[PDB]
Amino acid sequence: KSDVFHLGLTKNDLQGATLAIVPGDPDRVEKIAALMDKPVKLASHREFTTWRAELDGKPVIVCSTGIGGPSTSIAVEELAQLGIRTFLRIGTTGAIQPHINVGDVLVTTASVRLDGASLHFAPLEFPAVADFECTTALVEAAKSIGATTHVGVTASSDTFYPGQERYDTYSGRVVRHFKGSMEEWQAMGVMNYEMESATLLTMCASQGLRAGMVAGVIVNRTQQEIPNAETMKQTESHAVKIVVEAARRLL
Amino acid sequence: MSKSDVFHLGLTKNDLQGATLAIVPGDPDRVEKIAALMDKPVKLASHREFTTWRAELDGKPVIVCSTGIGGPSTSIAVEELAQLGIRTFLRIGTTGAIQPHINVGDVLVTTASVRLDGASLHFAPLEFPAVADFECTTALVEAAKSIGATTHVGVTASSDTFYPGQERYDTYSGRVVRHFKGSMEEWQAMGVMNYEMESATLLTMCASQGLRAGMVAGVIVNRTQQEIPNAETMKQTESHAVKIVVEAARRLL
Amino acid sequence: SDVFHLGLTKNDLQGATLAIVPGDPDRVEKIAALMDKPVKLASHREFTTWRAELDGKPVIVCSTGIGGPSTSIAVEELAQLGIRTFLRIGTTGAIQPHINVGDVLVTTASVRLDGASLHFAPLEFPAVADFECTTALVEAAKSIGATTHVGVTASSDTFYPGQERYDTYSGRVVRHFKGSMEEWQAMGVMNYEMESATLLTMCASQGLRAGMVAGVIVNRTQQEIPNAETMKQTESHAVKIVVEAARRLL
Amino acid sequence: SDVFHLGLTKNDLQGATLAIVPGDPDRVEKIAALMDKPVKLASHREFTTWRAELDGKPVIVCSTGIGGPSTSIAVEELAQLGIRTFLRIGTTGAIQPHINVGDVLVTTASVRLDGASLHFAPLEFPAVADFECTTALVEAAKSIGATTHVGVTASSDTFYPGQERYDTYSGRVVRHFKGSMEEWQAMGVMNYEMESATLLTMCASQGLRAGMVAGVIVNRTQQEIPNAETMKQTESHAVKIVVEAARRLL
Amino acid sequence: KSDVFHLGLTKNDLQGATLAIVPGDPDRVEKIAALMDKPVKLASHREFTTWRAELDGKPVIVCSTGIGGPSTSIAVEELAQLGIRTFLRIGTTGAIQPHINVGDVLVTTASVRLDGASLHFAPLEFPAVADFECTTALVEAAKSIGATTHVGVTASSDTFYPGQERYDTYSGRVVRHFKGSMEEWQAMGVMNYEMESATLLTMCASQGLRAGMVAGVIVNRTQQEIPNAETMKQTESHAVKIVVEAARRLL
Amino acid sequence: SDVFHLGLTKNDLQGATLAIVPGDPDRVEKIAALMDKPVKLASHREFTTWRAELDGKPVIVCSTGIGGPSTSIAVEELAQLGIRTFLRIGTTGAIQPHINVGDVLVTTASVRLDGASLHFAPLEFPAVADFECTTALVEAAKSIGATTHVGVTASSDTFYPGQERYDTYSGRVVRHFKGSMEEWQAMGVMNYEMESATLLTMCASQGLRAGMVAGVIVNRTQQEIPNAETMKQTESHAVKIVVEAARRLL
Ligand SMILES: O=c1[nH]c(=O)n(COCCO)cc1[Se]c1ccccc1
Ligand SMILES: O=c1[nH]c(=O)n(COCCO)cc1[Se]c1ccccc1
Ligand SMILES: O=c1[nH]c(=O)n(COCCO)cc1[Se]c1ccccc1
Ligand SMILES: O=c1[nH]c(=O)n(COCCO)cc1[Se]c1ccccc1
Ligand SMILES: O=c1[nH]c(=O)n(COCCO)cc1[Se]c1ccccc1
Ligand SMILES: O=c1[nH]c(=O)n(COCCO)cc1[Se]c1ccccc1
Ligand SMILES: [K+]
Ligand SMILES: [K+]
Ligand SMILES: [K+]
Repeated sequence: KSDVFHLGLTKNDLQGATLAIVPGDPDRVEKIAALMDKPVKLASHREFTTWRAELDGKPVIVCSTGIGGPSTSIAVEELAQLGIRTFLRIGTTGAIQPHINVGDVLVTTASVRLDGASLHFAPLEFPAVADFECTTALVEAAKSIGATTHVGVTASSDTFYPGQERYDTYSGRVVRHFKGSMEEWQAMGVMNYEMESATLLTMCASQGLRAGMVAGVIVNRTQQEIPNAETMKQTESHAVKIVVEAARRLL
Repeated sequence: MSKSDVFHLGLTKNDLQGATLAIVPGDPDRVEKIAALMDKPVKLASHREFTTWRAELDGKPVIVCSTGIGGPSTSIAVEELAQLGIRTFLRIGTTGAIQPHINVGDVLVTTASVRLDGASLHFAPLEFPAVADFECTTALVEAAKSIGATTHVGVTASSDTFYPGQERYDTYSGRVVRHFKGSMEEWQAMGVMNYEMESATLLTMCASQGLRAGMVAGVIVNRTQQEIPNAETMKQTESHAVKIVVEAARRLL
Repeated sequence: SDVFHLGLTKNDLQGATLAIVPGDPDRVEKIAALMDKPVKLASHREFTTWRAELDGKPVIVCSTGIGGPSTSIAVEELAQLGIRTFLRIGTTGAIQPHINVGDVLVTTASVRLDGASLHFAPLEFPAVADFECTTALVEAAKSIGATTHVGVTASSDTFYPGQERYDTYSGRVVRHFKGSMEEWQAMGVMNYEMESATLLTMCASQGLRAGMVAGVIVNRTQQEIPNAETMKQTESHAVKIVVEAARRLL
Repeated sequence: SDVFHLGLTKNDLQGATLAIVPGDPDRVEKIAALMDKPVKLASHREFTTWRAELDGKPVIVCSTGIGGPSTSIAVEELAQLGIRTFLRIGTTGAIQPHINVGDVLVTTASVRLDGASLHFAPLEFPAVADFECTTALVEAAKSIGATTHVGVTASSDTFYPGQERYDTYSGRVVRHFKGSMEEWQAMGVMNYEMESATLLTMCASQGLRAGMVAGVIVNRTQQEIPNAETMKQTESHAVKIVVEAARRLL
Repeated sequence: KSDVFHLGLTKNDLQGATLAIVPGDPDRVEKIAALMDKPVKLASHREFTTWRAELDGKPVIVCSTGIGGPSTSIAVEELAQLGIRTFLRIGTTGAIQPHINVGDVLVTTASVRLDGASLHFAPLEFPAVADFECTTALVEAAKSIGATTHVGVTASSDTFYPGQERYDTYSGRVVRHFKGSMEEWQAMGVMNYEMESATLLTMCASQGLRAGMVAGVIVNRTQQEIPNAETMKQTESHAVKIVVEAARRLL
Repeated sequence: SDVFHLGLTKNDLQGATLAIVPGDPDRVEKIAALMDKPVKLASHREFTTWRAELDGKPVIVCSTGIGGPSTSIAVEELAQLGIRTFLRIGTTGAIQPHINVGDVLVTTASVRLDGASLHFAPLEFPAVADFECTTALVEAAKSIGATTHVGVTASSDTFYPGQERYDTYSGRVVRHFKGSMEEWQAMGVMNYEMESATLLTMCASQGLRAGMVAGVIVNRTQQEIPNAETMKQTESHAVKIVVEAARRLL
């Protein structure tokens, strides 16, 4: 009942699909699938929940990666084994630039590699760059729904707290390497923090797979720390609409 | 009073009822299994890869919370549990052994980990040892002897990937980056017992923040003998390891 | 002069914000001549500067010389003078078997095998091209009808060992670069050149727009010696693409 | 002589598998005098070796000297002669306020601020002590009755800048080690010494058992100059522990 | 027409020359060659201008490298292919020590490797050290003409601005790695900044080629930043005389 | 005692600014006997110090022990006492086929395969010897008539794996040092030793003058086990050079 080690899927479950939308959150999988025609649940194992749906009369996979590069690396690899060639990540994000507001959508051209898993596919000098066609389709899709969009570099961290220079922690300390890091990234024009893009973009770009990255701004780190409960859902829906519309252009 | 005191786990400090020890499996589906071994098991929360149950061990509240696969999610789980008052962490996992003398069904207690991860660096520079707490290690080894098991104590390679970082070539690309080509043979020669995916992060982040951490895993595959685990030995080995981690939790209360 | 090396003042640029930046100083006149009202401005060391006009708007052409260090000087001083958009036109050796001599390559991002990029951002920062610039080049290549490949470029501080050439005085390559071409090939890296890592890193980390295009004059998997006819044809072919892309970014 | 430096043969050991390894060559005679039948074997360079008997079994005491390089020579050459267990006895400077002068510290693993450890295993490999050896040292400390702390040790390749001492000739510390003592302090690192990182890495990566114990003769958060009496008392206190631990490991 | 890819020279052009003076400025080539016997233009391609001359009856090459290790590495390699075994660099420099004045001559024993190209010949732990016979000849030549000489370590940077900790720039920022780096080098006894020596000295010392390095101080970083034009040419003339005199001793 | 380890006062030195620093503590008497008025000062741990007179001027001889760590302690504490010039005399294993046993090697700079040098300057800083010291050593070698080679030395933090010795307990060499000897050989590195990188880095970055001279007792390309008598005469040859060089520097 499975051709892969973790996902619990066969090549036949995919029905010829070559594109997958890959959110971090397993609870978001159904929401993205519901936007497309005839969505069905295929599998749920660990943090990997998979749905299949129809878009413009063509099968599309939605599969969760979980938080971080390691589980992303498993999901992407096993989906690649199953036949997926195009990967579109839909994420949540904390912006670090003052001109970016909550509700804005960010398209990532390339990522700052603050992760470990990217190194298991390519040395640090290799750019965690997004596929040009995927990035184009995400930019086009953002205009299609009519959102406020920023395009640029993302800092992709193996941690939510110290690697994003959060001090509201148990220890209250940040290791020397990351002390003052946010200010450095800010000055370099880095838009935001998330936790999967570096791994995803590196492993795909170094293995002949197409990858795109899009995220909804939940919090801006220069104005607030605790997100709003209602705005969180609206921003998520906005970006989910874009990732589906982008997939339409890449079929 | 409350609904959630942390960003991800969906738990309040009040939910924990004074608990200071947590058992941290990778698989969210393993949480109920561990909690079923103790008294009064109750489901607290399920969000993302983080499933949390509360149980009673010798009259003392204990938490079971899944980390998910890998350092990044593990770092969120551990930090947010520490915010809620957890001081002791015991990881129970699955693992592939790389030494010929270690058989499937054996139990491995980790003294310290080879840091093939990225998250550990976010707490301490690479030179800092990813070392388990001595009292936690003692308890796990003592628990393994108590219920009876084939035990090996030593070093674990903790990788940020399942595939290339553990030198698996049966993949889509069929290639392994230069840095990891020939790496398994090197760890083997250095006496490293096994591969898993969370210990380097867990052990580094706890040892560098005044928290106690222990690491135990049941070997379900030996890399010199096979690649695919048996879907029965898997269940028995997990049951074996789950019994050991609860018994080690008893000694640390 | 307003700057240390270029021998240019702010007035010389006449409000220009876009520069085409070849490596070869002899290419500067060739690029300028394709545009309206081409005028020489200055020549000091490897930095030759011309000013021209594209659709009524002033544009700068300025040579960087070979390598990140002189590129970093040229880009920094042009930025000081008001340039915000940088389009590099270069020559390259392809390392993929499917890429032909005469093909044009558009760089999305570069493998940083250089030193100068590190003086602007740590290695983990991507040497990524600006999205608008890359789009302009891809559209400009599609307009003239060239065979175009889009992807990653290996940018080396060295022509020989860093590109794993063994036809050298020593005949040796340092451990770090031994087998490196094979690695890049497997990773889908299209080609080797010598300036893009520095240019892309320094621009992306300072709020400057940069694009990178190159004509293939050699494929490393078939032959090493470039033909003394295709070289001029490929250069002029890629020069037309960069000028047309500049038209879209004004 | 079967070895390059120590000046010992396989027969000189008489089947010994355990060795106590102090840094100070003047401490070898002190440790061996506490065991039955002490015999001087060889003294070459900084390596002094004494043979003793513990519970009717031959035990070796051999000085490593200060630092990883000679520790690597000593351990390797003793291993060639049949030694499978290494117990290090040293002095240390504590960096935690709750640890006092006179206290005994058992090292679980070490921060690798050394070079020699890299010659055996890459930095990511933990400089971790053998679990059985650590157990014995902790149990031996409880046996004699002493205030014991168990945890991490910073093992520096230098006495001054690597341990962030500013009372030096230059009065400066290199950028890399600036503010490093506070970093280790916040990370719960107990102390500074100069041999454990090399010893623990080279043993754990070669199937050899290694244990590490030290007496606190200075506390870095209060006073720099140690007392010329309490030093000897602490040294003699720690020696009793390492001999008692050696009994449990034979 | 050419035996090499860039320089535009054949072996015959060199006429058996084994020594080359290598300035950074292509315009310095004729000026250096004019101080010797029978000066002749050989080639000019890109930043590489080559002249041939005679010194005590022996053919000597003068060839420009351009700014930085990359073009230096090309020139030196191709000169080596054509038969050059001894390389003497004469350049300009900015001193970072208060006791070194404008107009002073500096002879480099070894260089701090703040470049990329040196790594393409030897790992960072390999010393960017000058040849003993070349260093001796330069020190002896400087004392022979009567100049204020300083011998020691040079910081060799792939960048003129941030890597030499200049803040008078478009961004006005310096990356963390190089923040406070000048003060570190100053305290370590480093004399000066230039842009080619690390590459030249590393590539020669690891390939069995002799290399020496000499430079004229035109700016002191602890004092003024704007150099005098008349003083610049005079300082260049002083250093050019020393390097030709040093070449005499090495033939 | 004004120092922590050496057990020496500023008055014990009698205003000496130069010190010859061997690795072996038994060689300290040998060098001191070559000069006028040999007097023993102190012997603690691996550090033995002897005072002598050269040309009517006081000169110190102090053992560093094997490796960077104790070398850094010795050199720092001697600098505190007033020593500004450090001349190292050691033994070495040559890795070039043209260098024979009995030859003398003067080190211009060292490959930094140590850890202690990093505690004074980052890896990019060259472990370079002082020009005057190097000049004095070369001139002294020609004065007494010895077969001399001048160049780069590999300075390792270990005797075995870092010098790619496979005749060990494990018989393995870590990936980093696998094939490393061949690399150094192609790069023209003359030899292996264990102190120069630390000595040359810590001195060149602190304003202290340092020189390095060594006697070839083995060549790695031919055989491993050296002759006994040849080892003694090579030591005496090198010691004669370092004393003659010290005469020029005072
Ligand atoms: O600041 C952030 N950093 C991130 O890495 N991120 C991506 O999702 C990571 C797991 O929530 C999302 C945000 Se936004 C946020 C702020 C506070 C609480 C939850 C999410
Ligand atoms: O080889 C391993 N490496 C690991 O890192 N590991 C830990 O669990 C990671 C998620 O399955 C578990 C094993 Se065992 C095994 C082999 C093949 C398929 C599943 C599990
Ligand atoms: O293989 C190459 N690598 C490059 O870095 N490159 C860019 O121009 C660098 C200066 O010629 C150009 C080529 Se193509 C070539 C092959 C042989 C001779 C000259 C150019
Ligand atoms: O602070 C220390 N750091 C160490 O590395 N250490 C171990 O012994 C190394 C040789 O003295 C011992 C001490 Se304690 C001490 C303080 C002052 C003088 C000698 C020892
Ligand atoms: O500070 C310096 N750093 C250098 O690397 N340098 C060498 O020439 C590099 C190209 O100008 C020369 C100087 Se001096 C100087 C100061 C200001 C403007 C031009 C030259
Ligand atoms: O190969 C060598 N490597 C070295 O680092 N070296 C310097 O002395 C180190 C301590 O003996 C000396 C030699 Se030569 C020698 C060969 C065999 C046994 C002793 C010395
Ligand atoms: K995860
Ligand atoms: K020593
Ligand atoms: K150049």
